[PDB]
Amino acid sequence: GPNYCFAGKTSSISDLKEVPRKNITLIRGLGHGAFGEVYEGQVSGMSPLQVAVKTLPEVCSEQDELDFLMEALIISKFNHQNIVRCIGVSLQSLPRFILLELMAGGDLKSFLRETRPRPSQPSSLAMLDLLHVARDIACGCQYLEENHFIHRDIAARNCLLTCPGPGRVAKIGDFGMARDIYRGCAMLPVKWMPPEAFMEGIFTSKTDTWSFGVLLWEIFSLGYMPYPSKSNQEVLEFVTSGGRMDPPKNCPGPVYRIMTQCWQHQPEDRPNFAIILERIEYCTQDPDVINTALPIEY
Ligand SMILES: CN1CCN(c2ccc(C(=O)Nc3n[nH]c4ccc(Cc5cc(F)cc(F)c5)cc34)c(NC3CCOCC3)c2)CC1
Repeated sequence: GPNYCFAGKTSSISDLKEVPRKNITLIRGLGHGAFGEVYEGQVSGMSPLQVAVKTLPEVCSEQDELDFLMEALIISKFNHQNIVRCIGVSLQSLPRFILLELMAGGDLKSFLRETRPRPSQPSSLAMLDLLHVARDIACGCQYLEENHFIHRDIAARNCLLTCPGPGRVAKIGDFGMARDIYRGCAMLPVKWMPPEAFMEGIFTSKTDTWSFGVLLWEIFSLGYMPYPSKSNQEVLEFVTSGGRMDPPKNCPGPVYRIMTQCWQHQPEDRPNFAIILERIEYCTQDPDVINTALPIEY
């Protein structure tokens, strides 16, 4: 049985909150992908608690088994409002379950794509909504940084929202990349990686800073793919040459500046998450920033 260490503390399968299987009802499928397989569920104490349920295939390898356990351990040890909570697990029944905080808004990438301003709904999103999401994720990233946990895959695809409408809170919802390393390839998130990451292969919280800058571009572009028209190798060469993305359409200069400082070639020239947060908050208070209209997609 493997042990997991976070914030100087060691835990194992024993420390996970096993919820009796009979207390868990699957309500509906939500979807599947690189994150695994997710359902809406209910937990009763006998008003039940609405949750998300990630499942482990019954037909699976033993590394698969150990992956699932590790994912459970990693999430259960995080304690932050901008990281999805783990309600508990159900590993003593088959198929195995991890019970997570339900995020009714789905993944951030799809939300931004779906909620683009249009002639029919020309004010579905405003700059302040984008800045609030950015702040939400920076806050989760600051927690990770101060706890010396390197995420390694900060991207819109790995972020979730509490709800579609006003008052949505964005949260880090996937830790698969971090789980894999705790245990180059075509699946590597190259377009989110700093130049030194392909090179001497050393990751720091400043490598997360780089990725956060790319996330920021994703947010302000309303969900576009980074480096449009470039392949992984092309991006890699472009980025290490000093090349950087243009601002997303209608991006205020102050917001773009946060991106460009996140993409400084030298790691020590890049802001930590406390500085990123300060800059986002300043942007949030500047009327010329927040009064800037997002583009209408025709
Ligand atoms: C109109 N939209 C239709 C889709 N709808 C939703 C709502 C919720 C989810 C979803 O799985 N939510 C999760 N809640 N908690 C999770 C924990 C964990 C996870 C896993 C996870 C984490 C992450 F960071 C990103 C993900 F995509 C999935 C999810 C939840 C959801 N999931 C989809 C995500 C895209 O792939 C298909 C399913 C969709 C939003 C409304």
